[PDB]
Amino acid sequence: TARALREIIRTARETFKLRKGKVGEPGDIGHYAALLDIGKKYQNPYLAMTTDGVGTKVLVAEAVGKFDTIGIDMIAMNVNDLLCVGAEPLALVDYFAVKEPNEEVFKQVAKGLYKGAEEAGVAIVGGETAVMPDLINGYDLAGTAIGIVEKGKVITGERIRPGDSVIGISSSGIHSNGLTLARKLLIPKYGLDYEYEGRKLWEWLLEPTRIYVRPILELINSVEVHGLAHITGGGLLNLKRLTNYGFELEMPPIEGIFKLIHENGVPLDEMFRVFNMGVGFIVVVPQEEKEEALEILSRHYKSYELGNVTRELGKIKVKNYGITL
Amino acid sequence: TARALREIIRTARETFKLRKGKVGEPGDIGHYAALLDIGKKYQNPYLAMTTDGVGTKVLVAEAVGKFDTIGIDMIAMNVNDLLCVGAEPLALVDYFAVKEPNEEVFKQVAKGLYKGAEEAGVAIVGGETAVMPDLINGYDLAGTAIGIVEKGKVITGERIRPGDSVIGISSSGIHSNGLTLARKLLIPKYGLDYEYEGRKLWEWLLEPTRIYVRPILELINSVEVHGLAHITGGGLLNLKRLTNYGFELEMPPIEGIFKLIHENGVPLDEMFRVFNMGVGFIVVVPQEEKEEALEILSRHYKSYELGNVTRELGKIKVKNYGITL
Repeated sequence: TARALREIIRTARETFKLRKGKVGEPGDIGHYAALLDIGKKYQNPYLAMTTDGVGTKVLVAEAVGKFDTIGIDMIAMNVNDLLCVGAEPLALVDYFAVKEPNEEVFKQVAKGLYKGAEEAGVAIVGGETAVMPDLINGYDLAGTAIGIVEKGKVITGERIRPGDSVIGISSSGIHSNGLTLARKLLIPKYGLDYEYEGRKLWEWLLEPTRIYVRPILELINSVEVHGLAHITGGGLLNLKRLTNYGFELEMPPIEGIFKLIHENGVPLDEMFRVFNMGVGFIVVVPQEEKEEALEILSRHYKSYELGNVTRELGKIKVKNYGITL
Repeated sequence: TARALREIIRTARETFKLRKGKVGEPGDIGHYAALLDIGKKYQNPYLAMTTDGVGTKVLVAEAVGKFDTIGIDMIAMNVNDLLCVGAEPLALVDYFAVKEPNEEVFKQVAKGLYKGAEEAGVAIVGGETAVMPDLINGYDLAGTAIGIVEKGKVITGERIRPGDSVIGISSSGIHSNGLTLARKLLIPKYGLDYEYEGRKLWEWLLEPTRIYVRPILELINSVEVHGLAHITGGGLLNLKRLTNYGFELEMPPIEGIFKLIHENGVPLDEMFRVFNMGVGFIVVVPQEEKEEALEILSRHYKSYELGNVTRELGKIKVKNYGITL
């Protein structure tokens, strides 16, 4: 157990230098709890806290025997959520509930934790490993991330108004939602090795979740932002968390694993409420800032002018697919 | 799933008044992340973060169908850990991984979460519920607690010196560690209804973990404290996390569930490395403060003068049981 944990512990320590000299630097003293130096850079700060797991994507990792990217998924889900209040991610703790202390599994998990932490700019400051074979049939990974945002700079969605521009940033793929549906629909029929548009089914299902920290932090530092939505459970329904105004959108072509799922009988109205459908993060900006917002985001990832916020209330119209959510 | 989650969300919203006006008050704005007001009460603050779970105690809860105390266990484990750096607990998020969105189970879990939050003085500000029947055989409950400690007031263990007094605070019972051993040893032999000293075996195994926030916060604000150890996994071995110095201890009588376990053949040296054996929390203070520390702690719970820190580096001698760990 401790021997398996050594790989995670040593990797976590290597991420401390990501917050060296910055807000959130780990104190690295004492025991039982991690310490983060809040500092005085932020005059009147709010602390932002999120909690997110990977989901049954970890069952795909276990099936194929490739565990070196689920740490990226866990970190991505948490830090991408933190962005949605306008916070800069600082640090993360992991909850790792496992059926056995398999040292090879833990070593691989640590590799992805390090890569995800590097990309998100966060230190992994502690966590808990619970070996519970009676309770866990596999390797469950979740976490809690902490960020910081100035009072007065919190982005809630309250400033969203009709006419605002809606911009989508491409996902890397399926990310970490809808895997239960995808696993049940596709794996018995096709097999994990099935080749679809140049990639095996398991590669489509295990593609690591994209991390949006760098584009979004650059965006909020450069333009006024009215809303930020990480596209997770519920798909486009997450936009309704930001505002009661409506949306009229043109969504990107249905491609990759989403096309295969649709071709296996899942209707589009359901797909847009389950899968990210190619858009992993959506920003809402005053229409005056649309061009500059799209240019900042496009420097990092393929991004899309999706549409507008509408005076019509509550509805999400995906116009090029004839769908209303 | 939304029906079942409503039970916990409603209860968590009711805990917000526990931090109303105090440091750590939650903000009623935003989504995706919880927001905590750090305030001006602290001049140079460290943010303290812990992650801890209930363990397979939740399998006893599921066996008997009584879930309204495992939330106390989860909150207690986290806030008791936070105390060990000298931090005042502020807020908590829960990670709830379940085999199904059972509304009666969630309703019961919420009751214990509320009771634990009230006893610990923390707000429950968010969390994740993950419905994953292929991965979770039961209802797994864990969480992360956040607290605050002034930079100069961190209790590190660095100040522990030979001659320091070692004081134990009684546990409420088995707490949340050693349940795998207790379940495997006792349940098939005796049955959950087996009556021992007036309590059924499941009542012994499910007894909620004690919360030490009140005595420890009073202690640190009154006397010089050199070390604080919540007795969790590893039992007395947790004392070795605080210092390289040794310990000479007299442990309390073996009673209750620990006596039944001992009489079923578990050796005492193993027992002191697995179970809390009646001592849930240990403090280390200068010898001159021993009587004051005992008086403060004894206002709240039965407490023990256990012994002294020794120059015998790295050893824990339990001399009244002839044991060295």
